[PDB]
Formats: sequence, structure tokens, C-alpha cells
Amino acid sequence: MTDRYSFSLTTFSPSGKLGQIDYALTAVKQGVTSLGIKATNGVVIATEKKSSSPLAMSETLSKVSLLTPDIGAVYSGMGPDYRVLVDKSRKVAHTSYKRIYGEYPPTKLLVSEVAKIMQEATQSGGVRPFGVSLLIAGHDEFNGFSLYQVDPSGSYFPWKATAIGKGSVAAKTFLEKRWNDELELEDAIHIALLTLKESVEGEFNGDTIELAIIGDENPDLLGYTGIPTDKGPRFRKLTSQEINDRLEAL
Amino acid sequence: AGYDRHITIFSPEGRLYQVEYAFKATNQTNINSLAVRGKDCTVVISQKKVPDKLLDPTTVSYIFCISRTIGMVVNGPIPDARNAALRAKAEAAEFRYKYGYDMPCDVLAKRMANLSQIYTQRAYMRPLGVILTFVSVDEELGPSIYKTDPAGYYVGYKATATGPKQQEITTNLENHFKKSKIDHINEESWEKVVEFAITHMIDALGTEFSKNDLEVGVATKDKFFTLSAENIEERLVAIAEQD
Amino acid sequence: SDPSSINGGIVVAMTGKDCVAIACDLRLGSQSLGVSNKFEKIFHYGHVFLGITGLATDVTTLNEMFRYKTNLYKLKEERAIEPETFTQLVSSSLYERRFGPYFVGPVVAGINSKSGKPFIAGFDLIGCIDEAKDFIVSGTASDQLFGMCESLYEPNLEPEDLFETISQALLNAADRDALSGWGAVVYIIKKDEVVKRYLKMRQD
Amino acid sequence: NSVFSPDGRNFQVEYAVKAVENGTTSIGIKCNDGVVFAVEKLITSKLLVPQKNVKIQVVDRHIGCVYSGLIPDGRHLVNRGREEAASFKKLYKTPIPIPAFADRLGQYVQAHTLYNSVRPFGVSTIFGGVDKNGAHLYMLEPSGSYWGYKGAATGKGRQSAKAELEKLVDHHPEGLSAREAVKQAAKIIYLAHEDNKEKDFELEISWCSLSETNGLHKFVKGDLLQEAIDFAQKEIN
Amino acid sequence: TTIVGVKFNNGVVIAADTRSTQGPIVADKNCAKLHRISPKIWCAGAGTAADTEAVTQLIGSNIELHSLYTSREPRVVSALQMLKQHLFKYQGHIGAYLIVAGVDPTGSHLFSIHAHGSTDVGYYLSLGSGSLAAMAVLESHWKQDLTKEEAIKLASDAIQAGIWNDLGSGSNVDVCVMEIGKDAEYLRNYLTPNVREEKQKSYKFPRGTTAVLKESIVNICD
Amino acid sequence: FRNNYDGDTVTFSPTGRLFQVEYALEAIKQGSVTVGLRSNTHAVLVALKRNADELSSYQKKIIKCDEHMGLSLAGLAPDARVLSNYLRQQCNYSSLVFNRKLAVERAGHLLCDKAQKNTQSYGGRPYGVGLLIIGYDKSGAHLLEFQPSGNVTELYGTAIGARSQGAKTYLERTLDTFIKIDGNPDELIKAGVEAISQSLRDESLTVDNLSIAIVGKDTPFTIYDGEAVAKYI
Amino acid sequence: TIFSPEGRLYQVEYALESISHAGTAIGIMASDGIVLAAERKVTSTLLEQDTSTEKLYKLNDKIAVAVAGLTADAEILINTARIHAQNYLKTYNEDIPVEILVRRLSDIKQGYTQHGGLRPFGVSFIYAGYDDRYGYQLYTSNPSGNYTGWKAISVGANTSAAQTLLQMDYKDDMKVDDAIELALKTLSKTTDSSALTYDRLEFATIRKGANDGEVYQKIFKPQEIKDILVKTGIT
Amino acid sequence: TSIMAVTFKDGVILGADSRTTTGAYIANRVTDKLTRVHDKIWCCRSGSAADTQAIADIVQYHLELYTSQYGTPSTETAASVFKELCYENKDNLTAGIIVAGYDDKNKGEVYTIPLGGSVHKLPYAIAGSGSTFIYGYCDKNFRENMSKEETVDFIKHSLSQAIKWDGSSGGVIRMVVLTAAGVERLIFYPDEYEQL
Amino acid sequence: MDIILGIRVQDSVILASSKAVTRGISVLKDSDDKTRQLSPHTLMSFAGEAGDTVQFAEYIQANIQLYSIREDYELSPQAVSSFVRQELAKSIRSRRPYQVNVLIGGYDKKKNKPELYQIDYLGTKVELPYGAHGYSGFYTFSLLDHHYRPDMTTEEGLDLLKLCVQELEKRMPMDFKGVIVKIVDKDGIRQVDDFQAQ
Ligand SMILES: [Mg+2]
Ligand SMILES: [Mg+2]
Ligand SMILES: [Mg+2]
Ligand SMILES: [Mg+2]
Ligand SMILES: [Mg+2]
Ligand SMILES: [Mg+2]
Repeated sequence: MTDRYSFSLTTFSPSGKLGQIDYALTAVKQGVTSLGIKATNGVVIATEKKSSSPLAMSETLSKVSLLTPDIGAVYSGMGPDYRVLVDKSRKVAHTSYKRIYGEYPPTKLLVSEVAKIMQEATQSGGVRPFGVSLLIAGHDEFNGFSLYQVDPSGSYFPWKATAIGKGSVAAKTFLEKRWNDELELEDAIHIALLTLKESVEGEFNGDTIELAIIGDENPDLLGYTGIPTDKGPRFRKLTSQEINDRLEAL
Repeated sequence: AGYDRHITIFSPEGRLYQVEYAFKATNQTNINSLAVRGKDCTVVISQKKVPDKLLDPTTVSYIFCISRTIGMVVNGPIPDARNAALRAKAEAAEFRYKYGYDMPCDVLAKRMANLSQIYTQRAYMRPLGVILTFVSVDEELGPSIYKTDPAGYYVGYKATATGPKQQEITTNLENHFKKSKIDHINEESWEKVVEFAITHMIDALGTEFSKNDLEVGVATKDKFFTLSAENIEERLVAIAEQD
Repeated sequence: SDPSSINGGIVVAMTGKDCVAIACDLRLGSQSLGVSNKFEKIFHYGHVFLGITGLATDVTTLNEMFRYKTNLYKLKEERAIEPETFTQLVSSSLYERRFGPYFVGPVVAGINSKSGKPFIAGFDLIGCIDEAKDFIVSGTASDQLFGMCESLYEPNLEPEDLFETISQALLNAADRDALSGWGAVVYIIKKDEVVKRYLKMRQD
Repeated sequence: NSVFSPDGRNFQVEYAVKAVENGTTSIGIKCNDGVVFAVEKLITSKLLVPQKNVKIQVVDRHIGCVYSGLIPDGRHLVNRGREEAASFKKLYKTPIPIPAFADRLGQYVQAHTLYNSVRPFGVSTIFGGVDKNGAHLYMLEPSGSYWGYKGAATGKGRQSAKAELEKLVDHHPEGLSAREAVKQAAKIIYLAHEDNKEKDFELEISWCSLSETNGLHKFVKGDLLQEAIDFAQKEIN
Repeated sequence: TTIVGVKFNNGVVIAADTRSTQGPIVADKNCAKLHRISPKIWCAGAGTAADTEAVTQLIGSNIELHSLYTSREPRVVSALQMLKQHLFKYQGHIGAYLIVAGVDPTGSHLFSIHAHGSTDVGYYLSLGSGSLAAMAVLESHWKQDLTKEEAIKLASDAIQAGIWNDLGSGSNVDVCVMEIGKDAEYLRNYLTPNVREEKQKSYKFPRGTTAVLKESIVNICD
Repeated sequence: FRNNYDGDTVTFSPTGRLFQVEYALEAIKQGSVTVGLRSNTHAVLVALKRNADELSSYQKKIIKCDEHMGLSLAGLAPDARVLSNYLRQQCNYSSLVFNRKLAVERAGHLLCDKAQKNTQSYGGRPYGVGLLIIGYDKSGAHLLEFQPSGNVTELYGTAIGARSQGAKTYLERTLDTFIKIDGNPDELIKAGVEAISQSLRDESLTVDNLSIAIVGKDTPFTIYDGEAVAKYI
Repeated sequence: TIFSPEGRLYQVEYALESISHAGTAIGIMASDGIVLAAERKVTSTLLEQDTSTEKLYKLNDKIAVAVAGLTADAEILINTARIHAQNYLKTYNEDIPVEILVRRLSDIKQGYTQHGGLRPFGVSFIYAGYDDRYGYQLYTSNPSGNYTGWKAISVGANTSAAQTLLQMDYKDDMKVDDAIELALKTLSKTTDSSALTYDRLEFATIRKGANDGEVYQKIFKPQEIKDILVKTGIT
Repeated sequence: TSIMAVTFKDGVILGADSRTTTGAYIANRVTDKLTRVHDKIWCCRSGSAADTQAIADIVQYHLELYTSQYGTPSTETAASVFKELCYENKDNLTAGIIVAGYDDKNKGEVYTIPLGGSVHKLPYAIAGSGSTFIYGYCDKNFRENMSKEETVDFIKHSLSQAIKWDGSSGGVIRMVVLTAAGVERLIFYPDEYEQL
Repeated sequence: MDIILGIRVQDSVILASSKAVTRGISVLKDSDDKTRQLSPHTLMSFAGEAGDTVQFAEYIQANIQLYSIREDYELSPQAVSSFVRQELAKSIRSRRPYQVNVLIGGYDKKKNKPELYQIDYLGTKVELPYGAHGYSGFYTFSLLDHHYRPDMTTEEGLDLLKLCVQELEKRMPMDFKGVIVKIVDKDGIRQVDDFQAQ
């Protein structure tokens, strides 16, 4: 019954640091590596399924999530914080946008909405910041393909490619070397797989890796036909097998 | 005593000590439990210890019937356990009322994990020092085990175990599932899946159980139920012949 | 009496070949008494045009609301709202007042700047979208407007001809309505340019 | 309160237990068709009116409650129990079953160990009564923990009471009548008084028996009270 | 309005006419009355037009969120429960009357919902001002275990009954077929039996016909 | 043990103690002495009033709650006002709704429960006042002792305040005599005034010192101050 | 929110301390326009320049801000400021006078300074706007909620240095093209980097609208900055 | 609507016709008016279909929760929940409900909750518009401790008269049998019961 | 009922407002000034339901005076009128609406033009060369349709107003006790004290 911490738990220290934001970022550093790469005709987000037991069924835990038919997210940091953020983002896409303009939000605006939910955990009474960094990959008619990073402070940045979590510094380097503005989606997936191999201890296969794209519309995944102006979702999670096919030609 | 050890704010290392401490509380009852999946059932076994002889043995349980279909075993102190039981029951009834169908095991798990995540983030709530193991035969997924912890984490299991001697049982089961190569126990009757579970607990813990040393919950298509001492005594006799 | 009959007025929109047209009369009355010869009922937000008939206090209020909302839309999205999107915004804005509605009959006209497709729509006072491709009518002479348009209309008219057809539909529907008329204005809308013409009509 | 120690304990609850331990000793005994409650009342002075500082409380008509620790906290818990029992009867028509009632108290007490703005209750409560399917005895700790009991004791004299209670369960494995358990309750309270002998005491007994009270909570008074006192006095020597 | 819903052996079909009216006047000669709650759960409405369209989109959006939250395909009984609970809360003031039909992991379903929040189940249903004409056709030809082809015929026939005999309905027939195995198929303007005959004359005006008082170019940009 | 454990009413000490409540109890001992005792027919309150100065008035210690009930205070006086107000209301509610005079015992239970909520709320404080409550109800004469902890006990007699231990030993001694002073108000008052004497390192108790209250069988609760107490000195 | 024995607001001073580490932003007000220039915080080749705005934000058609501090905090305030301007437009059918919008924001900041026990917003603003009462205006606001008017001003890192350089070369009859030149020069001299390249800059002007009588906000595209970086002679 | 519940030797049987009308139009000729609120607690609804469905849905919720916390609810408990809703909301509900249930202790039980929100425990109960025509028949033909087949006959004949006279009632006759044996659905057709 | 006229000439706006206050069968007062000055160069006349009439005017007057002092600036007639419309537009859907009709006469300094705004209780706004509320319009509008010119002087406009008041004294069933006439121009607001027999 009732909160006794009606004050900010994130305050400025004598040097201007916002301690709790700083610490949350450290929580992200300890988290499993995730990354995104933008091609000319797509975006790819990838991460490692670091399983907690070989008795757990890793398919029942998804680190890659659909936010809207054309938008997906991956994270580094605290899973539970991610899960609830995804719920809140899915909902805010409807209540703040779709229920108003009858269409899904463009990527920057949805990203902006998530950032607001995270900024608020940084200022409101009686709460800690979210211990996560998200990468949000999406498409919209008027902005084309985009990729965004969102930090515990609520700050976001558009990226051509980036990596967050454990081996982020090495991977960011590995990406600066490999990336150009003429990349097709298949090339970007190939680079994603390579970048992730440096970060991964054990087995590196379609069961231990999670990979999704923002490609073209899959009218097959729509669920109905007869409306020609509805072409289907651009978000698509690659299957275990689809991942393995691309490691044999690696 | 710094704040970062009293409430759920980040430590400089990026840890939440109250969460970590809540995980320790889970073992304070000194009870081990395990869950397996059959072909068309799911079985939970938990040790039953009644130290005081003034206690009514019938009222000492860590297995709860959440809904007609979902069952829950808790590793943790009873007061927190019953708190989680009540809520899960309430949440399960509300799902059915609003959405017209029975709350799935994994969904209740997700929901309870979400509630736990909140205590992780809001200062005025303490986490619950419990680990919740949810079982059923889902109408869409078949036999199911889903487990939530004070961190708000949950995942699905082929089989699982919880408590102080958790690891002994885990490695035992891990070893079995390497041989069978499948992700369940190939058996028709739940009666034989309960036996397997009891057997592999005996071997992993190196202990013999009487009918009063155990607690069994069984979920089949459209019912979850707990066995009486006598249903268990029958099981103990069945293993004794051959083994 | 009837809130939609207090002030009077009409709005019609049509589509032609690579164009749209939107027209309104200029009357503002108070029952029998004509008050203003200069009450325009068509507005725009970027390249999206919105006419409104009904109670005039609601016509004004809604213009100010949609200016407000399209202004904020443009700052966030960094582009101007498109016809199809605006229609959806008008709709939900109206339904939000379901049990206390604006007493209006909005009409949306425009060309989608990406697809070049001409677009018109209509609504009832609680935001139900009328999605005709040919013409949309609204106001205290809507019965007369339906009749005119249903006869005069034909698809793919060139801007200069669509202007004649829409002007004729409006002028003659207005002249059979005691609450409509007193001047008229017509917009001809092309992807590149928009022309506005004040019509000469009976002042009675 | 809402603070876990590094080894997963709750020091505030543990301290609340010390307040219980500090209190008067109270007991409950389950018989084959009812339950018996008894409590020790320390006579601070001759100025206290005999029989007139009633510690045992009734909830609804069929439930008795006794407690050791901070008496005011016990009253707070019984008030709540009564609201919780009235609410149940209002919706479901039937009077609240004992396990149902136990959990209602249980969740309420546990709630007072979740938030930094509150302290745990400084009592352990022994309670029970007769419902649709038998007699039930419970004991509820400051942590919200509770289980069913054959016999239960709390407070200063809890150890000797438990020893006597353990002995009864061993000599009478097939039951034990309400009329007998009332006597035995007088005895156990008298034995447990050994610890608080520096001051005089007064004995309070109450019972809820299917055959003896018609499944309703009743105070033991008059000839039945005196006869039990006698038994206790005669078996102490 | 005429809306029907017909069950067959492997699924469910819904159909509707394409006329909206403002009293005696026809506003849209070819609107779509068939709405989507989710990919395989569709909906038809009579009553307050804005109300059926809204309650459909609200429950549509919430169902989407529910599906994502639960990692399951949406079920017809969920759309049903949410719609009925919402309509009830508003004591009938949301004038939505619906036939909701679809397929989910548990089979195929056909339900009616009335504005006050009561629901019913059935093998064949109709709503709208063309309700009774269509029910007369359905009661004349429905049999247990229709094939897909038979079911479309029967539904399509029922809408025609309303198109021809009920003034509140007209124009074209829309159909949506929902089979248990497959994607839902939305057959827009399945039948078009009401083509306007060519007019006797052309009414295109000689340019300059209209008197213009003044003229100016309107500015779009900034 | 005493260090970090007396910050609020919401913290237990490692001994099981609530220090704020024990500190509120210490405000009573600081307060001026007052005595209560009863026979079968009457109940009496006697209070030594204290003046803060020689030019000041002696502050009142007796508050009337209903025609059949009243209390004397020792401790924080404003708290007594809060608690007697509530008690007046509970009496009032009982009359208006049930047409019943509130039993003195229930008045005890009601004060106990109110005091308790302030021993468990954060940002509140315990009451810092002790009360002696007398009444005549449907079961005769009653006297209660109220402690800010919530503990309310029914006694034949008692005293609370500074040096109160003197009067309490006296009453414990005089028990068998005063309990039988039935149908004689003036003798019972005499037995109470003589009881408050055992609690005086002070002096003679004057006609301003002194405050007496009585209730019984055919006597509504009345307060005697000044002139009207002269005949008891 | 509390006071120090000195009569200072701890949390405000620490918020201002936070700001001094943020990239410098510069506003210069000329007779025929206003310049806003700001330095992005040391980035990466992989940062998408084209679709990024971390320091320069549009408030309405006639008013803009340059940000220094927590971006996420700024976005909160910008969004409310955007609303306040639209409320004013709805009420009066006139675009909000620049000062009224500045005061409003400044008051919301002052609020967190005085009650509610929430951390202040770690944000400093330079406002650039035009209205038909005061013409071109330049304002500053910080976490305290104080605001002041300026002819040239800087926020973020090295304001001490930047302010002295502006004081030296600023003269009241400057044209916008001369103010553009000053702003870039000043940044280059106060940078903590090898060179001031286009990929590390955000640039905007508020001019007298090419040829009209209207006011135009030009937010410089990445390429346009690279052009104006050569023209002025820094390449 | 014609609805009834009858207690017999082995338990209790609920019966109802299948017709729902709006005015003189039959909106549904095959309605199922026998509503389950628990394994062996059922009810027949009369009045506003919206109101009674919403009520039945809430009671079913309350009893599901009840069963998770405290076991199986008595029929009396079910009736109490219905009465609670019906009474406390009488100014906004037109709902007449007949509750019927079975357990091993209390055997077969019937409760009727008419418009006001009062509760009445009865050997048998009739309600709905069609019931008024069978008050005579039922009072003259009902006996206690009837056999199953006798009870099915008593309902069949009763509702056939109710259907015969009340235009609101009609269609098929549905029944639910509630005994220790379990739950049994019965359906009877016009071609049969009309010939009685 | 109450007479509220406004005419906009070339260099000023003129307001004329009836002097009578009538309750039932009695004329309680015959010198009532149905006007509030909003700022130095903006005047508002009002008519409608008994209490709300003055209450609304004084509320608007307070708000505009607050704005003036806060900004040390005078709002344009257009902005003031927009504010007023919004307050009435809000009021129309409130618990108990203001039943007040108003004319706003103002002289805009930035533009150097007079401006006349007619606003009814619904929050219907329109800028007019001449306007009226209530029945008075049914007489005066046709007269001003004929006799009005855009270039008229302040004096010419007063003659035209006098012609309107004569018509109303001739044809109106109720005795409104003449008008108080006020002029709003570049020098502010002044009242013509002689009109009753001028
Ligand atoms: Mg917490
Ligand atoms: Mg806490
Ligand atoms: Mg119309
Ligand atoms: Mg006309
Ligand atoms: Mg104990
Ligand atoms: Mg019939």
C-alpha cells in the first residue's frame, strides 16, 4: 500500500553524472552482444541466444520481437526489462498512432515513443531506469529503411550499423571496416553472421543464433487476399534452417 | 548500509542486490522439486517435509491448483508462495472472463514474470522470494513447463528442477535426455511418468522416500490434480519391483 | 431547432483526370436572416483540403483543431499530412465526441503527393467515412447536390471541364435551397498548382 | 520490512517474532469434533477485575481467536478477520470455511512484510472452528506463515506447552473429546506458567465443538471452568 | 443493409450488399460492409455505421495486441467476448449489430451480436433491413454439410434477396470465405448485377458556361 | 539495540521493541498525577491540576464524554482532546443510531483500536497521553486505564502520571474497603482524594489543585472544580 | 529542490555542471536573420548523418531551439513547447510571440526547481525566433528556469572561451552571412577536435525568406554544411 | 420463453424451449437456454438476453475463482452470487433466473430469482412468458421423488403446453440432467412433443 | 429585445446599444451601458440572458487586462475576438452555457484599420462592415445594405446610425429608451453624450 519514494531515484551528482543511468549502461555492457546492419533494400538485426540451461527450450524465449508489421526490436541488457518494454511499445503503437491515423507509426516516431517511456523511468518518483539498450529496425513508406539505438537515458540515434553489449567495441570496429552504402540485404546478413562469430563462445548455428530482417512485404504472411493494397509484413524472423544455409557459404 | 542494497536501484556494477537476495530466500525451505513432460501429461514432484509432529500433514503443501488446467509448484517461503498462488488464480479467472478461453500456462507464466519485473523496478515493492513452476497440457502446445524467478525471467523447459540440491537433479535429467535424444518421456500413462520422476529424484539425491516424504501434481488434457498419499504409495511399490 | 439547419451551407467535391475539385457556398445565416456573404467553408492544410458544412461554431472550431493537429503532425513526421491519412484523423477526431458530436458534415479532397492519385471522402457528424471515388456532397442542399452530381458527373474530366460540372452542380442545387447560396467559391486542385474561383450567382 | 538481508532473511519479521516470544503463552487443541483455546492472563495487580479483560475473540459465530504478543496488533488482526468473514458470507451466503479464513488472515499479514512504509504484525495467532467438513486449528506467524495443527502454542511458555502437546498426540492417536481437551488445556496452561511464576495468573478457556456447542464458539465458564481448574491444580502436584 | 453468415463443412462464409443510405438517399453505391477484426476473423455490421466500424477497429486493435502478448492466433470467442462486454457497458448506445465469423486453431465459428450485448451462435444468420428477405432464402436452401461452393452460392443468393426486395439494400455482393486450412479470401464485388445503363445524353458543358467574378492562385508551400 | 531503531513507529528493535511507543509512554510519567476508583454504585476520577506559573490557571485534566462516561488525562493534553472528541462521537453514534448508551468496555476497545493504527503507520506518531475512563452502564460502574500503546485494562482502581506509584500501592492496599462504598458518593470521593495524597512530594493540595469527577447509578458524569471541591481537602 | 547554506540549489548547479560537458551550441542574431550552430558529441563513421538531429529542433514555423544537455529531457520539453505554441495559435489566431513561448518553458523548469522533489531537466536552450513585435530574437534558458536575451550567445562546453571570441568580433550591423562566418569560426577555435568537419555539425538559419516578406527556417542538410565550411575558408 | 427446473429422486433436470423473438419475428429458433455456470450448476435465463448473459458470465467467473480457492461451491452459493448481482443492480437489469444444481451432500436443489432480486428455494420452478399457462398443470402433476424418466415426461408435457399457448415460446425442447452420474443433454423435437 | 448595433466606417467603428433594463412589466432602468472596454482600443457590447450578460463581459475584460499587463502590449482586435469566440464555443457545451451575444469594435494600430466582429452565444464569429444581434438586424440590415459606403466618415456613419435608430423607434414593439453611442478609433474610445435629441 502506497509509495514512500515520491522523489527521483536518479539525481545529479556533484560532477554532473546521473549515476543510475551510468550504472544501467554498465548493466548493458555485461549483456549478450546484439547488432543491426542497414542495407539498401533491408535491415538486419541479430543476437545470440545465450541459454540458461540445456534443459530449457530456447525457442520459447525470443530476444527478437515484432513491434509492428514493419518494425522489430532486439536488445542487450536485462531481458525482463526488454519484455515489458516490448509490451508497452506494441501498445503505444496502437493508442498513440494507429487508433488515430489508421496506419502504423513510422520507425522514428515509434522509437521516439519508446525513448519517452525510458526517459520517464529516469525522472519519475520511486523507479530505476530500464537496464537495457534496444536496437529498433523498421521500414515506412516515406522514410524508407531505418535503424535506431535507444539507451537507458532515453536517447536515440540513427545508425548505418552498430553493435551493443559485450563485444560491442570490437564489433563496431569490425563493422566500420565492412560496411558500405551499396550493400544488398544478403550481403548485410553475411556481415551480421561474421561479426557475431567473434562474440560467440560455443556452438554457432541456427539454434543458438537469432536473426530477423526488415525486407519486402511477404503477401503470403498476411493471412488473407483480395485487398491488393495490403501486401503484408516486412518484418520476418529467419528460421533455424535459413540461418544454417548461410553458414555453409560463410 | 548503502541504499543500493536496501531497495531495487542499480549498484555501480549494474546489479540489483535485493533481487539477488530474493533468490536466496527461495532455498530457505530446504525443499527440492522437479518437473517432467510425458507424451500427453506433465508431472511435478516436490519433497514434503513435516518436521513438527504437532503439524497437520494434510495442510503442508507447496503445490497449488491455479485453474482447472494449470498447476503450480513453488520453491520459497509459504507466505510469499500463497501470495503468488492467489494472484495467479485471480489472473487465470480474469483471462477466461475477458478473452473467452482458458489462460495458457506460458501466458500465465509471462504475466507473473511481468508482475515480478515490476517489483524489480519500483522502489516500494520488494520482490517475492519464490520460484514458480507452472505446468499443464496446453490445448495448443501440449505438455508444458514454464518457470519464473524473482528477476522476472521465464522460459519453457523440457524438464526442470528447483531448490538447494537443484544441480544434482538437473545433471541427472540432462544426462537422460542425451540418451533418449527426444525432449520428453516416451510413455502413455501419466502413472509411469510419475514413476520416472520419482526414480530419477531418488538417484540424483541418493534418498529413499515414503508416501509421506513426497508431493505429486499431475496435469493431463483438461485436468490438473494432486495425488493422495495412497496414490503415491502405489507408485512407490510399482518402482520397488524391478529396481 | 436542428443544429445542422441553423446556419446553412453546402460543400461538394469531385475527382477528375489527375485533379480534384472542391466547392462551397458563402452564406452564413441565422434561420431566415442572412448574416454574412463571406463565410468560406473550405480550408487547407498543406495540400489537403477540407470543406465543412453544419453549425458554424463547429465549422470554425474544427478548422482550428485540424490546423493544430496537422501543424503538430508536420513537426514530428517532417512531412505534410496526406489525404488518406487526414481522412483517418478527421474520423477518429469526430468519433472521439461520439455522445456530444460536432454538428458538421466534413468533406476531404486532395491528391496524394507520392502516388499522384486523386482523393475525396465524406463523413457524418460522428466520423463515419463515406468513401466514394466520384463525388461527395454535404449540407442543407445535399438532396439537390446528389441529384445534380448524379446527372452531370462523368469520370476523367480535364480540370477546365471539371470546373464547369462542379460549378453547375453547386449553383443549381444552391438555388433550390433557401438556406444556401449568397456567393460561391471553387478550388481546382492539381499535383503542382491550385486555382481558386469566385462564382457569380443570385444574391437571394 | 521490504528488505531482504544478503542471506535472504527478513530481520524485521525476525524481530517481530521476538515481540511474540516476549508475550503471554496461549494454546489451541484440536479434538475429534471441535477445537479448544486457552490463554494465560498475567495478574499485574489485585486491582484488575477478575474475568473482565477478555483476551479470546470471536470472529463470525463459529471461529475463535487467541494470540500472543502485542495485544493491540491482535485486535487489529481480528477486526480485519471479521470484515473478511462478513464479506465472504455476504457474497457466498455460507459462513467462511476455516482454511478459507486462515488464508484471508495469511495474505493480510504477509502484505505487511512487502512495503517499507509498514511493520510486520507483532503477534502469532492461534485460531480455528467448525465448518462443513470438520474441525480446524491454525497458527499464523508474523511472516504470514500458517499451517494446520493438531495442537499449537505460542508465547513465553511455548516450549513446555509443545512438549505437553506432543505427548497428547502420542497417547491419543484415535481422537480426544472436547470435554477432555478443555481439561487438558487448563493443565497445559498451568504447566506453562512455571516461567512467569513471579506474578499470579488467570485462566481463560473457550471452545467450538460440533456436539458440545453445536459448532458455535462459546466461552468456558462456571462449573466447567472450575472443574478444569481443579484438574490442573490437582495434576500439577 | 443485408448481411448473412453461412457455415460449411470446413469453414464459414460471410456476405453483404454494398449500399449505404442517409434515410431515403443513397450515399455510397458501392461501399464495403465486410470488415477485418484480424486476418482470419471478419465482421459485418448493421445499425449506426460509425459504431460498427469503430467497435470493429477497437476490438481489432486489442485483439492484435492480445495475439502478440500470447504468441497465439486470435480466436473468434475472444473478439466475441470483448465486443459483447464493450457493447454491454454502453447499454445499447453504441448502435452496433454484427455477424462475426472466422477460423482459429479451435475450428470455425459464426456468431451474432446485438447492440445491447447479447450474442448467439448458429449455422446460418442474417442481419439488417434485408434481414428477413435473406432469412427466407436461407431457410429455403440451407442443409447440413454444405461444400464451400454451395455455401458461397447460398450466401450470395441471400444477399440478392435483400438487394431486390429490401429498399435499404442494393448494388453489389461482397463475400469473404474463411476455410480452416487456408488464408481467408476476400472477394470484393463478387457479383455486380446493378450496372447503371448508359445515359441518353452527355452533360459536359461548353467551356466558359459559368460566370466567374474573380480568380487567384492558391499557395500550398512555405 | 537502541541506535538505528527509534526513527519511526514502523521499525522493530532487535529485542522486539517499538521505541517510539515507549517514548510516548514516557510523556505520561512526565504528566501530572491523576487517580480513578470505583465501588458498585459509583466511579470517581481525582486529578491534580498543574499550573505553568503562579499567574496562570491550573490546566484541566477531566473531560466529559457522555452523560454516563468521562475520562481523566495524563500526558500530552492536545492528544486527550483528539481522543475524547472521538470518544464523544462514538457515544453519540450509539445513541442516535441504536438508541443505546455505549458500553464502557466497547469504549475501551474503540480507543485501543484507534491508538493501534498510530503504532503501525509511517509518517504518523503514537498518541502521547494516558487516560482513565469512568462510566456507569447496563452492568454497573466501570474504570479503565488507557495506554498510548493501545493496551486498555479494566480495574477496580488505578493512578497514572508523576509519582503515581504511591497512590497505586495505596489502592492495592485499600481494595476491600472502597469496593464496598455503595450508595455513598461523598465517602468514595474522600477515598479518592486520600489516595492522590500518597503521590505528593509537592505540598498541601489546595482548592485549585484539585479536580474531582463522579458518575454512578443515579448520577450523571459531573465535574467539580474550585469552590465545589473545598469540602474534601 | 532544497537550498544550501550558501543559498544555492544543489541539483540545479549539478545540472549546469552536466551541461558544460555537452557539445557547444552557438546563437548569433543579425539584423536580417539569426544563426544557430552546434557541435555533435564525438561520434562515429557509422552514424547516419542524413536522418539525424540531436541538437537543432523546430518549435513552430518561426521559432527554433539549439539544445545542450540530455537529449531525452530536451525532447520532453520541446514537445510541450510545440503544444504551447499551437494552443496560442488556436486561442488568438496569431503565432505565439517568441518571449511568451520562452517564458512558458522557463516556468516549467522553474517548477521542478521549487516543488515535487523531481530532478531538474538537464537541459540548456538557445531560442531563435521571429515575430512582428520584436523582430529577430535570441534567448537562453537553463535548468534553473532563468532566461535572458542576447545578440550572440553559447551553451555547453567552453562557453567561457566562445563568449569572449563573440564579444570581440560581434558588431550590431552584421548581415546573416557575416554571422554564419562568426559562428563557425568561434566553434573551430573552441573545439576539442583536430578539425571541425561537416559530419560533426548542425547548422540552421532564420532568414527573411529569399524574396517575399515572409520568414524562412533553413535547417542545413549535411552536404550544405560541407559547402559553407569551404566558402568561409575552413574546408 | 418457457423455462423450468425440477428436482427428483436422483438429482435435478432443467428444461427450456428454443425460441428467441424480437416482436413477432423469431430471431433464433434454436437457442440454447440452458446455461452452465459450473460443472453441475446450471441456470435458465429469462428477461433481457443481454442482461442475463452478462450476469451468467460474471457468476461463472465468480464460481471459477471460488473453485480455485475454496473448492466446489454449493448450489446455494451459486444462487447467492446471482441474487447479489440481481438485487444490487435491480434498477438496470431485467433478469429472471432459475438456478439448478447437484452435489452429494444436498442432492438436487432449485432456486428461483425473479425480477426483484429475491431468492426462493423450491421443489420445482417455472418462469418465462410461457410459464403462466402451466401453473395449473404443474401444480396438479408434480410429485416429489420422481424417477428420471417420469421427470423428463413432466417437463416435456409441461413445456409442450407452454409452447402450445405462448407464441414467444417454441422450437425444440432442451433439457439438462444433473446427477451423481454426470451431465446429460436431452433434446426433443416438435414432431414428438406436439403429439402429446 | 435588447438593441445591439455596430457599424464600421473608414476610420472608426461605432457601437450603439439600447439603454433600457426591463424585468417583467417594469422598466427598472433607462440609462444602462451595455458595454465593457476591453483595452484602450477595443470595445465590447453585449446582450442576452439577465445575469450572464454582465458576468461574461467583466470576465473577458479581466482576462484582456491581465494579458495587457503581463505583455505590456495591447492585443489586436482580431486576437481579442478569437479569444472571445473560444470562450463562448467552450461555454456552449458546458453544464450551464453563457447566453450572451456580443459585438467587438476595435481599432488595429499595426494595420490602422477599424474592425467589427459579430459573435453569438454559440461562438459563431464573423467580421462585418455592419452587424446586429437579436431582432434589430431584421430592420437595420436592409437599411445599411442600401445606405452604407466603405469610405464613409465618422460623422456620416453617425447619420446612418441615427437612421437605424429612427427605424427601430418606429417599427419595434418594445420601448428600448434610445441608445448610448460609442466611437472606437486611433485615439481610443469616446462616447457621444448627445444622441437622445441631437
Ligand atoms: Mg522494489
Ligand atoms: Mg520498499
Ligand atoms: Mg443534409
Ligand atoms: Mg438559394
Ligand atoms: Mg510457537
Ligand atoms: Mg409457441
